[PDB]
Amino acid sequence: TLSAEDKAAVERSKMIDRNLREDGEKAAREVKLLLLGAGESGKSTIVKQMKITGIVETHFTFKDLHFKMFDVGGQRSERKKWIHCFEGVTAIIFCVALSDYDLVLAEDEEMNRMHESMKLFDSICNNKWFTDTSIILFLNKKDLFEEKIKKSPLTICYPEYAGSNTYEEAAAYIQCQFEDLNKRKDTKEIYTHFTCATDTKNVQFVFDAVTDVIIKNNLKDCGLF
Amino acid sequence: MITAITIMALYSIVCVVGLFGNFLVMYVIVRYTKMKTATNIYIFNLALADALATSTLPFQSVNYLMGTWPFGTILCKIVISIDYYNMFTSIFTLCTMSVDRYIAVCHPVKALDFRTPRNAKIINVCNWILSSAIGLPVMFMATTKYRQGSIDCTLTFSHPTWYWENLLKICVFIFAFIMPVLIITVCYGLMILRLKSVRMLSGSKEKDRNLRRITRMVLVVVAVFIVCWTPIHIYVIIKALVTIPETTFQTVSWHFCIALGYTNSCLNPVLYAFLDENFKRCFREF
Amino acid sequence: VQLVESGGGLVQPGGSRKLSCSASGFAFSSFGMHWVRQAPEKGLEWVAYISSGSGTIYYADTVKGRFTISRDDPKNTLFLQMTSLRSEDTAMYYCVRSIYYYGSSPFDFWGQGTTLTVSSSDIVMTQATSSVPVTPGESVSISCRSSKSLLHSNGNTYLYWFLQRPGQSPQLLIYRMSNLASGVPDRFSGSGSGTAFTLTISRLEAEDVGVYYCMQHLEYPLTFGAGTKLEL
Amino acid sequence: QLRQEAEQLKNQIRDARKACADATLSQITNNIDPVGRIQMRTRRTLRGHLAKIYAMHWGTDSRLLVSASQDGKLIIWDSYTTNKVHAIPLRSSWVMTCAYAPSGNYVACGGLDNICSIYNLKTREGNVRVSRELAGHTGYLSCCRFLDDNQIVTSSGDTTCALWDIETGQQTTTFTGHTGDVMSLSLAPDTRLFVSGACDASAKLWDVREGMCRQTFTGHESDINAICFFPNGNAFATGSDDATCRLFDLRADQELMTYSHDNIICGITSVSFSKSGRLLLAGYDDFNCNVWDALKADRAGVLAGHDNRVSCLGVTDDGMAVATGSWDSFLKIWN
Amino acid sequence: AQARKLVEQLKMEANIDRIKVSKAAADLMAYCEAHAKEDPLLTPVPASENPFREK
Ligand SMILES: CC(C)CCC[C@@H](C)[C@H]1CC[C@H]2[C@@H]3CC=C4C[C@@H](O)CC[C@]4(C)[C@H]3CC[C@]12C
Ligand SMILES: CC(C)CCC[C@@H](C)[C@H]1CC[C@H]2[C@@H]3CC=C4C[C@@H](O)CC[C@]4(C)[C@H]3CC[C@]12C
Ligand SMILES: C=CCN1CC[C@]23c4c5ccc(O)c4O[C@H]2C(=O)CC[C@@]3(O)[C@H]1C5
Repeated sequence: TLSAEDKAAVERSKMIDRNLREDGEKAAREVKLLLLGAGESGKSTIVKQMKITGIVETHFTFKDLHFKMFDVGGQRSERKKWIHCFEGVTAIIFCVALSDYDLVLAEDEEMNRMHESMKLFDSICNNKWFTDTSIILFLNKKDLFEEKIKKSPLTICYPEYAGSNTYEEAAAYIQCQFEDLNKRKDTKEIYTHFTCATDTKNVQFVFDAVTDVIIKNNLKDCGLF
Repeated sequence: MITAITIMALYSIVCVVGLFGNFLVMYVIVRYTKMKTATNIYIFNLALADALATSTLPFQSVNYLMGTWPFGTILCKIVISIDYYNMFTSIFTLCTMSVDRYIAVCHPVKALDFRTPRNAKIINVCNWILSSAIGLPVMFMATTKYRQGSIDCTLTFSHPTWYWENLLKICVFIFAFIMPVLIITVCYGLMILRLKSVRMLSGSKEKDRNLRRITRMVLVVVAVFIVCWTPIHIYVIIKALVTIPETTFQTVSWHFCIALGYTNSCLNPVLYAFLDENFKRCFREF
Repeated sequence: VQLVESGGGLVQPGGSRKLSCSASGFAFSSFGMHWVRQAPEKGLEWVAYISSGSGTIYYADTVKGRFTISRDDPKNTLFLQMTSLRSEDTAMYYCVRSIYYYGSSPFDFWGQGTTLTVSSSDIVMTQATSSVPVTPGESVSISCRSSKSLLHSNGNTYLYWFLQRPGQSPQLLIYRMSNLASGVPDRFSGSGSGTAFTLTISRLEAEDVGVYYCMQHLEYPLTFGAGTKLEL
Repeated sequence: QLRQEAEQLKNQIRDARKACADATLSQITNNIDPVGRIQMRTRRTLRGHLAKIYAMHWGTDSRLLVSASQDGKLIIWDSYTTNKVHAIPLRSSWVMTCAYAPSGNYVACGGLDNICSIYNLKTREGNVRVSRELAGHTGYLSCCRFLDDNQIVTSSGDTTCALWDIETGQQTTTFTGHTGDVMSLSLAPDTRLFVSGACDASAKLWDVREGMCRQTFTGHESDINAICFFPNGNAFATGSDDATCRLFDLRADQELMTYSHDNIICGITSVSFSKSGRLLLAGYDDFNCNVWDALKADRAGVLAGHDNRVSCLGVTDDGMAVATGSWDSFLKIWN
Repeated sequence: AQARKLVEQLKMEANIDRIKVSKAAADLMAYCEAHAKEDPLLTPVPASENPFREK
């Protein structure tokens, strides 16, 4: 009931099916990491450490695992109408500066960059499209933060910090004040790392967090979870 | 007296919940969910193995009821072949599900490009082929004997009768019981170690609870498999080693052990499928 | 697009010869390929066909099992290995580009050709006429008959018109009974119905001189007409 | 000062519209015969996508369509035989729009890369290759439609539409005036008009030749995600996120009908009309499309069978088929 | 500075004639009544000439 041309059309569609299945099977092994945070938050440092308008793409490999980074710093539009394109993300790399607690934001000269990053983290954790996906929180500019807390206390950000002005407990307090905003802790794990000049530990943290997410996904697949 | 009626009712109730229990898995694996995943394919294969293993229960129950085999030589040949072969397929699919879960948890990078539906398909295909490679010599070896005026068709051997008996019994004991016990315990133990190490299942009360539930289901799987395939195997081994006197307690203990194995084939779906989160989600979605 | 063949010359009868159409200038792996013969004085007859990806291979019944057709997709090369060459193997071969999807235009590019001279239930297509004396400027109808209705149930009538100018390779004019190929002027137009094939050429010029071939593609093997030679 | 002038001008426009409107569509077509229950079945399922589909566009031949998804593939579908004519590997995986040229010669795609790529389907070399990378937008390309074989009108995430010129690679007209991210545009049959709904809950008509905003339509609540002209080009329906599709009017400039139910609360991603215009289909977010009697504001059918959110919905030119893509990698054709 | 441009856009939008919404809805209804027989979805065509068939 088919002509020779229809048979060759069907065979061509079958060959295209085979090629598309191969491409999709290759792409399903990729790890999709969504980059969020301000551009002056060490994003250049983390992309150069991971390698060594629109979306810049970063494909890097680390111990037999393929990664993709979708930086959206150039997408200065309403995030509500395009954030649903990132459902299948292994993790969300969320870079937040530490030395922005006392630096006033340029917009309206009244709001602080640390609290704007806190509101960004609120919008990223509490939106519907990111509920069971982990967030690799990064804290940036540790030595600049050390110098700035030597110069001026953390009470100029907010005086709710009851602790003394030392880096370990001050950074612990800012990490806890950033992490306790998470409304759900049974389903989502936030992996906090203080970025370092060493190029191995920064990508090793991402590798470990992504591997933990892959373990959780394989448990969900096998039905044990 | 009515002691043997207890055995006949025992084979019947096991076939009631073994045939219907595994067929409930088949209806929920196509009409509610699909077989798009490796674990769903493995669950369906295990259900097929269990149903085909429990299909012979009326035949051997009426065999014990009227004391002889009235059906037919090729019919009991395929009955003996099917209930050895499906035991082999069921145990091997439990072993390959254990290796699948271990690869999923302990080696996630390799599990990404190994745990695929096509690979699961070819794994269970070669599993059924390998089990057929030992289920077919039983068909080519079984025959019908007439002893003491009655009919019974346990399989007979070649001229080295004792050597072939010992070789077959040692193979079907050692391989298909020691190897799957060892594999399932080492794989589930390493999986429990890695899930102790993981961050999502430790640190909080709910994470500890999730780890507790997973450890509980793994332990009950291993314990149910061992407590069901230990007594009949040890009984067959000691019967081959030494002669046992024939009595009512001996007969009902043999039938109790075989019914225990068939209860394992009955309770494999309720232990592997109904404790899966996919089947749980399909139940809660309706 | 450029398809150039090699491996010709005189051959001893009963010998062997390797043909190779080194395709270039286009995506070779997505195009099905053919070989189409031509007697030194008569018309065309189809030889063999290999699909894209080597899925389906069809042969002419006169050389089924005598010729082997193969492709080398990384090298963009076609092949036709020939064994036990007979007396009716003295002819010349064309490697034909073709493609098959919806709205495609198969049999639309043809190689320059190579010559191989030896030493000493099919739908038959018959061109009713053989030659027409026509001056440049009037409409000409080329009539080709069919032994079976080429109108398939989908609605396509698989008839393929060719124009072989003297000294060069044939090229497509009408594919599937109504549609003009790329580069063909609008003055060419094929129309008609089942087993009745007329190619009307309004405003004939000096470029229409050549032999016109009707081909079927409804089934296999592919059969050409005798050919109508047009001269001024 | 001048803000009060603009406010009183808008009040004058609203008063003029209320003075012009005297009888709603529901009151004037209450006596028409309803379509009743309408049952459509999935004649074809176009499997083959391995990621979430976003946009599809039909063809003028009414047999070929095209669809884009997140696997970096754009497939032309022979919808009669369920075949794959072509499959384009995109350079940018994130695409929310695809367009089919009315000549059937070119196809288009675009998305978060802010670029309206053009591909040539009828290349002499056989393979489908790039012809023009239409750069010049900074926001995400949400819609693109071929004006003709040489022009294309696009809506983007930088609150500006753009009529392009494919033979030079640069725009000829930029349609500015939205106070919000424009999400979808539809082309009129006469090709000299196009409307575009935006995230400021307003759909603004434009003239293609000059770029003046002829009308604005501020009837919705949340933000427009779907838009489609009537077949005669004198109306257009707008699906937005408040679970309401609103019919509009090019001449009267009021909102004609409202297509909302209390059982449905999520918004509309795509809308299309039938050939008669009496059957407006709206692809909702509740995992199924809806069929609306466009003259009675009733519901006549549900195009179920999708396990995820319906993202695109196209009715073919001869009215035969309705191909509905969704997020479950399938397109289902209804007849 | 954009206030003047917004005011000019509002006034050039305001300067147009609007037809009655009753007449416009009647025209839409008349189009729907005229193109009724050309709609495969509204009136289900028989499966003989329907290009989408089971096989
Ligand atoms: C019944 C006995 C005696 C004969 C042996 C039957 C074997 C060959 C049959 C029985 C169960 C079958 C499998 C059942 C389920 C699936 C999943 C499906 O998506 C692919 C085929 C596959 C993997 C089948 C392959 C063939 C199979 C293994
Ligand atoms: C190993 C643990 C877990 C369970 C032990 C199960 C097996 C080994 C037990 C269960 C019931 C037992 C039988 C109980 C009663 C009799 C009758 C007696 O006159 C001879 C021994 C004989 C026939 C026993 C043999 C061993 C037996 C089959
Ligand atoms: C529960 C039924 C499974 N059967 C498998 C084969 C056999 C069997 C079992 C256990 C151990 C064996 O060595 C063995 O061989 C057979 C035998 O000797 C009689 C009992 C069995 O039919 C039974 C369980």
